[PDB]
Formats: sequence, structure tokens, C-alpha cells
Amino acid sequence: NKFDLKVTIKPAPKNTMILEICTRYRGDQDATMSILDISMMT
Repeated sequence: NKFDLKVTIKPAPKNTMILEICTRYRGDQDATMSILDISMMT
């Protein structure tokens, strides 16, 4: 319930793709410091 993370991957024109992740909070006040972890494909 807390977050609303969204992840997308697109091919950029050795494929060299582009990854974009966007997040937002669910509540009423700004959150404190947060941690984000990313693990990529082989």
C-alpha cells in the first residue's frame, strides 16, 4: 500500500537499452530517507 513503483525498459536507437523507474508515496506527509535496490539481467 505504501508505494506505487513503476518500472519500464525500452530499446534505445550491445543493445544499450534504457531503464526508467518512477515512484510515489501513498499518505499525507513526505517520507523520510528511503532505500532503493536494483538487480539487472545477466
